[PDB]
Amino acid sequence: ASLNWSVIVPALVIVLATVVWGIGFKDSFTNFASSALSAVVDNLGWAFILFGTVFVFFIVVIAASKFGTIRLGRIDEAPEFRTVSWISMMFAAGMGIGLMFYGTTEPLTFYRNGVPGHDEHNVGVAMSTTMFHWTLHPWAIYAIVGLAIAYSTFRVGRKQLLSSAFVPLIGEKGAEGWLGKLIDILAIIATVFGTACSLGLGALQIGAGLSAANIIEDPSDWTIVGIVSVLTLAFIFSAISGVGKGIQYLSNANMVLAALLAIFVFVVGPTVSILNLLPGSIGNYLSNFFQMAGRTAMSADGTAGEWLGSWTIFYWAWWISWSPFVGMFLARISRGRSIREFILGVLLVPAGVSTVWFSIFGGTAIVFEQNGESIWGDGAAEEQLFGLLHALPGGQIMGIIAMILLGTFFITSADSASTVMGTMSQHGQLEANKWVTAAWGVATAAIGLTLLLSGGDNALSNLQNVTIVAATPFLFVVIGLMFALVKDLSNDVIYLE
Amino acid sequence: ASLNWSVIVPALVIVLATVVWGIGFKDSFTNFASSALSAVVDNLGWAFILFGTVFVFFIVVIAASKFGTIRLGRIDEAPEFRTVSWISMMFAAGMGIGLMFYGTTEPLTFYRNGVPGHDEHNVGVAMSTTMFHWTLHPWAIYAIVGLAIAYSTFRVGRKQLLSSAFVPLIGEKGAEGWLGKLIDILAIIATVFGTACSLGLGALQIGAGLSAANIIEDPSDWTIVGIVSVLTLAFIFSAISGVGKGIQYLSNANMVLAALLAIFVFVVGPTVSILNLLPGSIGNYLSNFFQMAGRTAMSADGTAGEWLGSWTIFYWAWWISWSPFVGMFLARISRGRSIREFILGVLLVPAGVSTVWFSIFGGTAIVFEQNGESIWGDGAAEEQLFGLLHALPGGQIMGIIAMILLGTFFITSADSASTVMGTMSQHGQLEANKWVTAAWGVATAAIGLTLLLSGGDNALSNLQNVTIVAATPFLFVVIGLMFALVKDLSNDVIYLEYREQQRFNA
Amino acid sequence: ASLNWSVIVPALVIVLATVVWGIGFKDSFTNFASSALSAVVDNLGWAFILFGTVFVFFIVVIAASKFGTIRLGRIDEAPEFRTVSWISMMFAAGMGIGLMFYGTTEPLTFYRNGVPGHDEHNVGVAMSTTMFHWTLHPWAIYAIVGLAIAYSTFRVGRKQLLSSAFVPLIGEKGAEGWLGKLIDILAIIATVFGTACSLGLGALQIGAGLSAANIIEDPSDWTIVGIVSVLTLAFIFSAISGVGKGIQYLSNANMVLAALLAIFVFVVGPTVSILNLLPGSIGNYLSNFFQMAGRTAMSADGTAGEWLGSWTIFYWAWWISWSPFVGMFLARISRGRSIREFILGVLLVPAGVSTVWFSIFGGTAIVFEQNGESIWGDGAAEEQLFGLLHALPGGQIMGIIAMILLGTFFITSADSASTVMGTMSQHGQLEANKWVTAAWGVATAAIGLTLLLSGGDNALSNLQNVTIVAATPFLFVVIGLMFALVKDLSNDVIYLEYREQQRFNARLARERRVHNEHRKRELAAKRRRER
Ligand SMILES: CCCCCCCCCCCCCCCCCC(=O)O[C@@H](COC(=O)CCCCCCCCCCCCCCC)COP(=O)(O)OC[C@H](O)CO
Ligand SMILES: CCCCCCCCCCCCCCCCCC(=O)O[C@@H](COC(=O)CCCCCCCCCCCCCCC)COP(=O)(O)OC[C@H](O)CO
Ligand SMILES: CCCCCCCCCCCCCCCCCC(=O)O[C@@H](COC(=O)CCCCCCCCCCCCCCC)COP(=O)(O)OC[C@H](O)CO
Ligand SMILES: CCCCCCCCCCCCCCCCCC(=O)O[C@@H](COC(=O)CCCCCCCCCCCCCCC)COP(=O)(O)OC[C@H](O)CO
Ligand SMILES: CCCCCCCCCCCCCCCCCC(=O)O[C@@H](COC(=O)CCCCCCCCCCCCCCC)COP(=O)(O)OC[C@H](O)CO
Ligand SMILES: CCCCCCCCCCCCCCCCCC(=O)O[C@@H](COC(=O)CCCCCCCCCCCCCCC)COP(=O)(O)OC[C@H](O)CO
Ligand SMILES: CCCCCCCCCCCCCCCCCC(=O)O[C@@H](COC(=O)CCCCCCCCCCCCCCC)COP(=O)(O)OC[C@H](O)CO
Ligand SMILES: CCCCCCCCCCCCCCCCCC(=O)O[C@@H](COC(=O)CCCCCCCCCCCCCCC)COP(=O)(O)OC[C@H](O)CO
Ligand SMILES: OC[C@H]1O[C@H](O[C@H]2[C@H](O)[C@@H](O)[C@H](OCCCCCC3CCCCC3)O[C@@H]2CO)[C@H](O)[C@@H](O)[C@@H]1O
Ligand SMILES: [Cl-]
Ligand SMILES: [Cl-]
Ligand SMILES: [Cl-]
Ligand SMILES: [Cl-]
Ligand SMILES: [Cl-]
Repeated sequence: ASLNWSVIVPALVIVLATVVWGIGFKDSFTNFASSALSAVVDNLGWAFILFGTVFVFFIVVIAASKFGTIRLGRIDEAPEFRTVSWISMMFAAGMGIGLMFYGTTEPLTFYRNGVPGHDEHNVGVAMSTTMFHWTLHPWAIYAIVGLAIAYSTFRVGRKQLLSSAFVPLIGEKGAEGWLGKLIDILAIIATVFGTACSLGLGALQIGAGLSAANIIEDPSDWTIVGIVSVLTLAFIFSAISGVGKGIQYLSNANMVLAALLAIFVFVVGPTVSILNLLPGSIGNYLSNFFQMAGRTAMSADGTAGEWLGSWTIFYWAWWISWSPFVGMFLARISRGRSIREFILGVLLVPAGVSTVWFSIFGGTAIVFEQNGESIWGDGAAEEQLFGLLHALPGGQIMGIIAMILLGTFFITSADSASTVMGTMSQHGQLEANKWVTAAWGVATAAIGLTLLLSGGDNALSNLQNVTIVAATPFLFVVIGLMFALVKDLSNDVIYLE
Repeated sequence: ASLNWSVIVPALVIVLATVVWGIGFKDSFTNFASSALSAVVDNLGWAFILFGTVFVFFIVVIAASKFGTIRLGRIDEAPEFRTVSWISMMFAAGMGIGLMFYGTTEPLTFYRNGVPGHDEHNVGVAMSTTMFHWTLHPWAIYAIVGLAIAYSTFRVGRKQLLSSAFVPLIGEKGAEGWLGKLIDILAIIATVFGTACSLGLGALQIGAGLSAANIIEDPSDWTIVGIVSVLTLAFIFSAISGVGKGIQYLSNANMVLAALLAIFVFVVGPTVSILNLLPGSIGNYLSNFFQMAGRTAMSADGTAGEWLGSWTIFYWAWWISWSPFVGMFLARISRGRSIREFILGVLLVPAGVSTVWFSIFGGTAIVFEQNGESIWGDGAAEEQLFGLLHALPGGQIMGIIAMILLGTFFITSADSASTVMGTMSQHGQLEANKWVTAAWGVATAAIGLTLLLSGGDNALSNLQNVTIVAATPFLFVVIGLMFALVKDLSNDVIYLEYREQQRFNA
Repeated sequence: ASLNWSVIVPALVIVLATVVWGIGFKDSFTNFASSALSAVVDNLGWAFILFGTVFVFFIVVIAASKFGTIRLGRIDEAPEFRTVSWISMMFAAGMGIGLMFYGTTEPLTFYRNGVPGHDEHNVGVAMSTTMFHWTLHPWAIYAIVGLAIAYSTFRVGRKQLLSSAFVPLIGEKGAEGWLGKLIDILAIIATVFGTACSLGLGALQIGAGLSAANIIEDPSDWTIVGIVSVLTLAFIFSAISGVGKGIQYLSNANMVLAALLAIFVFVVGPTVSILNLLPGSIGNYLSNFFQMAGRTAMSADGTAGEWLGSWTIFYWAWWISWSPFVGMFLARISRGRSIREFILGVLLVPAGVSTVWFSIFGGTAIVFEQNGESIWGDGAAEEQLFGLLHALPGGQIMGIIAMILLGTFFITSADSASTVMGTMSQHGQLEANKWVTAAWGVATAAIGLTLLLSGGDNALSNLQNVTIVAATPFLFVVIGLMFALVKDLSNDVIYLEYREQQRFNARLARERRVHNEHRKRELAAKRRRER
């Protein structure tokens, strides 16, 4: 068994130490997450924001340049999968818990309260601000990490390790040293917290649906611990892959379920209004793109700092911490692809899905607010989806299917994250071990479950703050990854000819 | 000649079926017009607004691509005219009744009343919202229908028919079958209504111009029909005596008269303020482009849908319905041009016209408002050009001139458009029959009049509601054209030659 | 090479006359200046605004076009300076008295007062409206003139003269003719007034700065004169010892001082507020670029006119008149560069320095407003920097290196500008006469002085109105350059050969295709009904 302990030890130490400090000393850890938060959002907020937009310029430039004609693998190697399966796999890429949690909440919030530098009840700014958090910006980050890997791996022939994409800068000798193995630590850690966050929101939201439907009175810690345990244990099993039910038949299910949800709302809901929001969202997104990118704590006369720390800066941090996972995943399905094909696919396909989704769920929630039938309730994110569903014919049933799609996501995403996390802790092995995979998943579900307990009534608040913290170091890794990718792409063979 | 009665008849039925319904049962017609207008604007407005902007994106990307080097004709062919003569013909294409009618009215209305999403009395928004309706958007559609007809006619030797452009998707068999014919019929229907709308506006506007010159008490019904009838007959004269002699000669009048109005107002009006609106309009239009693109019934907190229906969605439908004609015209003058050079020319050249024309008329109207000398009057579009004219030295004369210009425009527009309808009904014959041509000119002017009459006090509202309803089926044609055109260009030999030299070397 | 007296005299007369009109009849000069301002802003205001943005597009299109592969010199000639030294000389270039004077004041002013079409206290608009006046728009102008001069001199091998750039429209006999000289004359007149503006600005600021350090409280003309005199003398004793030597070591102090000034206020002031304004500036700039570009006197319901002639248009005018100098400076340092390289550097680099400079100072000056610690004093630009500095731990010491800088900048600017004028009055001669250099230098300082004196209590308003009236003619020269520049690059050997190989290849391609097509028609004819 090839297990790089120099990276697995410090990684697992940070994880478990965070669990002790969380489950044991509630007040202590919940206070730490709130002051480190302010520390980062006030002193490094300008970096998350400035470079987040640089990632977008950089990535489409790389595509416009000659490096785009280059392929990922041997010279003039054909794509592994046929286009239609590459594209369809970038859908399950787009879909997920985040869109289940914020689909209704985010657009609804921005419409009601308004957004820094605009007044309340502005549909366009609501839709555009949402698109902004879920389209080009996150996937630019996913393309950077994904490319750096896919190139360092298929083309140049290195190990599928984040530290191997840093060779052009740190030398073949760095990746093997401590720095390369530090990169792999922060990679796994970021993935843990970035994934845990997802698991938290997932459980936090299902427990709410258990109350919406009256299967439960009101959720308690013993309920969230109940959900997380069933889903975690459901993961431990499926992690040790069987035959009949596989990780890629859950994606299929995820799809049909997600599709059933979306279609349902779309049809029974206000249809042409959702249709209006398609051009509506896109027009306004492009219209406000640079304004939104210019927003800082200095915006709206020194006022926007807090709104930022609860939305934009949270998402960026989250997107960063989640990059190793999504990046590696995007590499593993894009071998044989050209660098220009790869980027255009990453930036446009997932954006299609998120657009349609927020137009449906965000759209309906806003169409309710305009007709004096607010689904807002007591203003608790977790509840809002079920609020929207129960407001429509047959909405009773669809609320339960919603609970399942969430549980299957919990497990579907638990596998993917764990696998990659293992690959990164085994010197870059392709098919990781089912006993480290399952091990990482457990600690990932543990971390997540913790941030909900420590938080308590500020669980969502606590879930976010901690993410922004664990993602800060890795932010610079992704930044340097631009240079290491530029040096590599320059030292290529075709490009020299 | 070779008449395609299978096409002509179903197209001639609906038209006459409309004149009888409208001139026979005013109320039953106006009740259907206003009813359907609502179903289309409410259920399909998203479509006009989403694809209206997809068109602009599409046609620009096409030009940016390898397909751009291809030529509208045989390999390495070259243009028949100098590019200067090409530009001049596109300049003169940018003019017409629509500019006359809406040149003063539009940017004024937006300034007085304000625009959904904005405060009233906003100059930049008034102009940018106008540009939006009269530049890139309409010509992106003309370009799309032009490039399809040209590439089909000059690059592949198919008939100069719209259905021929759908060969890559429908096949040779299909383009001779029903689907192919349906496409040709919707083309002719869209052309007659989209043109009748032009003739209608013109008739209304000239009738209103008779009153401002005090040559009549009131634009009454037995006067509008008298205007249409006289101009219609003058079209017959110009039609039998060779359509060629008329169009080219009247265009001369058109450009001479038009140039006079424009320079008169430019020199006698607030010259400097008009000049400021040049970079003014361009800067704002670029600034607010995507903002305007994204506007729908959901915009402005869910309140903007009605404005949309009276403006944006109106124009889109109108540009769409007119596309077969102005596209066939764009093809017939653009052979041997490169696809890329063609796309840029069609977008930019007309834009400059509208841009200048609106800065002169709209800009002057706005300056009047600002200085407590509003020209708005009773708030009726047709009266407002004459409003602005009579507010100037010598304007009483120029008001007569603008009447003649509207008359010529009426005739050159019916000439041009009727020719294309000939071609579309004679299996793609370039020179139509002077009888099949004149036949269309009458049916068209008759529909123009049937729209005005059936309306009553709201002729304009009726003239816009029917146009939107009519143009609705053909919006989907133009959408599929995109898919058709890309399939063709992908099969083209020269471009297949470059992805052939890029798969070998690389 | 001989002095071109036919070009020298007419310029020196226009200048000397102005100095007379101003210092002789303060009340006849001020009037004409103020009446001509109106005439220009009202009638040509649209042209500055339209073409100011046209310049930006034009130069971006050139760089993107095939023209951008052409090298400014012999075919595949290597650059005189290395890539890293050239860039640095563009950093140092972008820093001037303009940055010192307006650095604090401009965004502060926009934040407090707002700009047409917006309300006060808009941080984004404050920063964006500033980027507009100090980034792409002026350096496009510079890039254009620099290119026309670099390509004309280094590639075609002509005289280093603006009249040369018009050879492809006017001819070698046109450039030697009256119009050609007229161009050079206007290029001189434009430069002296443009530099004079920068020199006046310097005096007003270094003057207010003596009264802020409480070193002088005799606020009068005998003091402003006392500054333009000492510094002018300093100019005459630097262009006499060797202008080529001073410009170097004198400039290297100009940067460390600028760097101490910058780093100081960045470290002591609201550091993470400033960092915040970096992406806040760039983003808001991109966001409002066209909205700003569309701002005319019909904007804000026919109201923006007044604000326009004090900010946007005065800057456009200022950048135009200063272009013969800046562009020539750029040409001379850019030899061996590709047109694209050059354009991409002239644009992107000075933008970096302006963006950071305005974030540090202007940003600091806005954070104070938000905290009720408002600087502004009596609302005077000339004082605001020193004001800002004083409210900082060290504002007294650093509020004096600012004094030095302004003087040092005064000298460096006068030296650089005077050289270009010499070359421009000596048939494109690189190293120009010593007494003819100091001559223009003195005369240029005389105008700046005059502008301030004829001005009175409103010295700026006068200093600006003139800079605008003296730039007007040269706006048409810069427009003409677009046409000249295109004619020239179109007849460049390397481009002609390229467009020639495109034809041959298409022709060659067509032969291969059309024949193969002929063969298939035969091969099909045999297989079918036949075989
Ligand atoms: C509204 C929605 C968003 C749309 C955003 C898209 C708009 C941007 C489009 C920009 C297209 C530019 C043209 C693309 C082709 C460029 C080809 C190119 O220059 O490649 C260079 C490579 O360029 C880069 O990778 C660096 C640039 C990356 C992007 C930086 C963006 C910074 C963003 C800051 C804000 C934006 C403004 C500044 C843009 C520069 C070549 O480098 P080299 O070979 O000289 O390097 C040798 C190496 O040093 C050897 O070791
Ligand atoms: C909604 C519209 C849908 C349209 C669907 C159209 C379907 C057909 C699209 C094309 C299919 C065939 C693709 C291959 C042929 C065309 C493309 C091609 O091969 O030509 C190249 C040439 O294309 C171009 O020159 C376009 C350059 C502009 C790209 C700018 C990047 C995007 C930034 C957007 C804003 C930028 C604005 C900057 C200035 C304001 C494109 O590659 P490249 O530009 O990445 O490479 C450059 C060089 O040739 C090879 O390295
Ligand atoms: C008015 C609206 C503005 C936004 C929308 C603009 C309209 C859309 C235009 C999109 C299509 C543009 C297509 C341009 C293709 C030009 C290609 C060409 O012919 O010249 C060369 C390509 O030209 C270039 O290299 C890029 C031009 C220089 C960089 C771009 C201009 C400077 C921009 C600086 C920023 C200033 C503007 C910022 C905001 C726009 C050929 O490419 P290459 O094979 O030499 O490229 C190799 C590459 O350099 C290395 O891989
Ligand atoms: C200040 C904002 C930025 C400026 C605006 C964007 C500027 C984009 C400039 C794009 C490059 C223009 C090059 C000019 C031609 C010089 C000679 C030349 O090099 O020819 C090339 C120039 O050819 C082009 O790239 C044509 C690009 C067409 C872009 C169309 C933009 C139209 C926008 C219209 C907007 C109208 C708005 C209305 C109000 C103004 C041919 O090569 P290619 O690039 O076609 O090759 C690519 C590929 O290998 C084969 O396709
Ligand atoms: C009508 C435009 C209104 C918008 C605002 C414009 C304000 C200025 C108007 C200037 C003319 C606008 C464009 C009018 C159509 C094109 C006119 C043109 O450019 O010349 C045409 C000739 O135009 C005319 O004879 C009638 C209109 C004349 C207006 C332009 C020429 C004016 C000549 C005197 C100008 C006086 C001032 C300058 C004197 C040097 C065509 O010449 P051609 O032989 O190349 O054309 C071949 C084509 O197939 C013919 O159909
Ligand atoms: C073809 C359609 C439009 C397309 C674009 C065409 C553009 C063609 C080029 C036009 C360039 C004109 C640039 C100068 C402005 C012209 C208008 C003008 O000068 O002011 C007008 C208006 O004049 C005024 O109201 C007063 C202006 C006073 C200007 C005084 C300037 C001289 C001041 C003396 C000192 C100058 C010192 C200069 C030192 C360099 C005078 O026009 P008008 O007399 O023909 O008509 C008057 C009005 O429209 C109707 O009665
Ligand atoms: C705007 C209102 C008044 C109208 C004024 C006139 C301007 C509008 C009309 C514009 C029509 C032409 C637009 C450009 C079309 C070029 C498209 C093209 O053909 O691609 C070529 C790209 O290359 C070029 O043709 C470039 C043009 C050659 C000269 C280059 C000049 C560049 C100058 C750029 C300055 C732009 C400044 C504007 C900025 C706002 C390569 O194909 P080709 O057919 O030219 O092949 C070459 C030859 O024909 C045989 O093969
Ligand atoms: C949103 C951006 C849109 C950009 C515009 C499209 C970009 C270009 C896309 C690439 C090429 C498009 C044209 C070809 C697409 C399909 C591939 C192809 O080559 O077409 C053939 C293969 O096409 C296909 O396999 C399926 C494509 C369907 C055919 C095209 C449909 C056009 C859609 C029009 C929508 C109008 C809606 C009307 C509703 C009443 C068609 O021949 P067929 O005999 O096989 O017929 C197709 C099928 O059997 C019919 O059932
Ligand atoms: O060569 C003729 C060929 O025609 C067939 O195509 C049919 C098939 O039904 C079908 O493949 C084809 O439609 C495919 C694309 C449909 C686009 C129709 C557009 C019409 C205009 C409005 C936009 C849409 O329509 C044709 C007519 O019904 C099939 O391609 C073959 O069976 C046959 O060989
Ligand atoms: Cl390759
Ligand atoms: Cl061809
Ligand atoms: Cl405005
Ligand atoms: Cl809105
Ligand atoms: Cl702001």
